[PDB]
Amino acid sequence: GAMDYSLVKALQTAQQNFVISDPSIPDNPIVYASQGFLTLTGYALSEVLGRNCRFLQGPETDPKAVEKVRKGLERGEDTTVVLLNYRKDGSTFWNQLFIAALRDGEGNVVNYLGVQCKVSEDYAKAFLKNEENEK
Ligand SMILES: Cc1cc2c(cc1C)N(C[C@H](O)[C@H](O)[C@H](O)COP(=O)(O)O)C1=NC(=O)NC(=O)[C@@H]1C2
Ligand SMILES: [Cl-]
Ligand SMILES: [Mg+2]
Repeated sequence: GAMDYSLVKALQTAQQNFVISDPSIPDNPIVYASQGFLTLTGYALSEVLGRNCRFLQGPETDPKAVEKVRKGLERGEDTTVVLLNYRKDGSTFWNQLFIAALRDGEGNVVNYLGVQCKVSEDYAKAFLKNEENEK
């Protein structure tokens, strides 16, 4: 299960926000979310489970950031982005996402792990300016 991964245990001991998805199920839904993620977003665990995490996006989310995530998942790459997300009540926050594939012995992706850090507007600006300059 989700909490059997050693890196998940490690993340828990530091009270990180994270989610685990299951890409063997159509549309790669969330199958575990940590307490910090639930508090940050305003959803109960049961409500999150079964949703693709794109449910945190909304009209002011930059589709270019979302496309970077999509392509990373498609190309088998680790990906790090900052993008605007939305809580259950519609309020917004900047979310720094760190996503990686969890693989079996043969390279098959068996789950994805995504860590989330709420970041300040100032930090998001500077991150995104750096990303842009570095393109
Ligand atoms: C393990 C994992 C963790 C996250 C996420 C995905 C995975 C697989 N995503 C990214 C979305 O679920 C999704 O991959 C992106 O929106 C790109 O796919 P698209 O919507 O098909 O373009 C998230 N998008 C978000 O906007 N907010 C988040 O908190 C999650 C973290
Ligand atoms: Cl996805
Ligand atoms: Mg559910």
